[PDB]
Amino acid sequence: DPALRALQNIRIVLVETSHTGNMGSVARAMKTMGLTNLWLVNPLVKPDSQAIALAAGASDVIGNAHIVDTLDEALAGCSLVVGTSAPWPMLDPRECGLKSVAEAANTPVALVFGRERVGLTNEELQKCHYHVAIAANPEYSSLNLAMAVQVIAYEVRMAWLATQ
Amino acid sequence: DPALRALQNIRIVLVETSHTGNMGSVARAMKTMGLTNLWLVNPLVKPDSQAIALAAGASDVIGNAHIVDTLDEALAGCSLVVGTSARSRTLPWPMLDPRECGLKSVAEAANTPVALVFGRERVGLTNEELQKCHYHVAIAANPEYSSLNLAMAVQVIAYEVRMAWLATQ
Ligand SMILES: Nc1ncnc2c1ncn2[C@@H]1O[C@H](CSCC[C@H](N)C(=O)O)[C@@H](O)[C@H]1O
Ligand SMILES: Nc1ncnc2c1ncn2[C@@H]1O[C@H](CSCC[C@H](N)C(=O)O)[C@@H](O)[C@H]1O
Repeated sequence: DPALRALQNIRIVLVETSHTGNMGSVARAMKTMGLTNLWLVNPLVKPDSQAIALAAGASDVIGNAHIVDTLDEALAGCSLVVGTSAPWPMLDPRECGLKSVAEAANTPVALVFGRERVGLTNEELQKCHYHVAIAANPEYSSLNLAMAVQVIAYEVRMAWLATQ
Repeated sequence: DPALRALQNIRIVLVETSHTGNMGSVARAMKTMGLTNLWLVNPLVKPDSQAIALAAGASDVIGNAHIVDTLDEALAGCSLVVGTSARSRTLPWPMLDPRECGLKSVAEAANTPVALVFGRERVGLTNEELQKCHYHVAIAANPEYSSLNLAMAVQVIAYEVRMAWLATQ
């Protein structure tokens, strides 16, 4: 992937993921967009055969994932932290893509995703420079965790492609 | 949803979906973006408990899905048909990216039905199926690993549809 080096500094950080299936789906979503750098903060369960199954061809993303106890560990070294949630500085996914790719050229960037039902807590959201909301149906705005990663990752790759 | 009526004309058409879980996930992806009109063309098995479970709050999109025997049935009365496929040397076809597809889809759906056609897990659409489409849409991806899960591909396409709609506001 010609995009490999441009994107490798972008950390996808999953906070306290409940289901290993979603970790797998996340690794696939990432990998399709060229993202390789997965961080799991205190997952309920560590990745297992169901995560590997759903990762399929991207099981190497799982295999290389950093698993850490605390969010601060996953954010350590990042010049840009973006949290995703359905008063703070807001980006949309397209702007998040553009900003991430530009900052990732130089330094690590963290794109932080929350728990399947709860999302990110207030204390977690206050660690981010920006928040990203994916514009959605107000009747039903909650994407599946992996689907949300796919949207963000997709806009990251579009941003990279524009630099070409 | 303020988008409801502008997006109502857009049909998501899944061809021969194998796994009921994927029908549910697609229903969820669709609903979150304001799309509600799902067509299943010869599904291997009809939506069951697993579709309903993965649909979560979107089980009404499953509930209201049109199930038909032939792709032609799902395209009948559509002025624009877009199918998901990579660029092909074998069968060259005019290509959109998801962004252009959203823009074309929303412009067209303000007036007439539009069909966004997705293929089988793993293998996609046949050439005969692909020749019923005005355009093909290719999601640009990692050359080492360029196939999205069915429901993920729907999520991206639907996302670009809603972004196109949002542009109009
Ligand atoms: N509309 C949306 N915009 C941004 N992120 C979303 C989203 N829907 C889901 N997510 C991501 O998916 C995770 C699980 S959904 C958690 C509940 C709620 N939808 C929320 O966003 O807080 C979220 O923490 C977030 O990282
Ligand atoms: N990179 C991509 N671009 C467009 N659609 C894709 C895609 N990856 C997966 N899909 C969708 O998910 C379904 C199962 S995956 C099969 C991929 C298909 N053979 C192709 O070339 O596009 C496909 O039929 C398609 O609807």
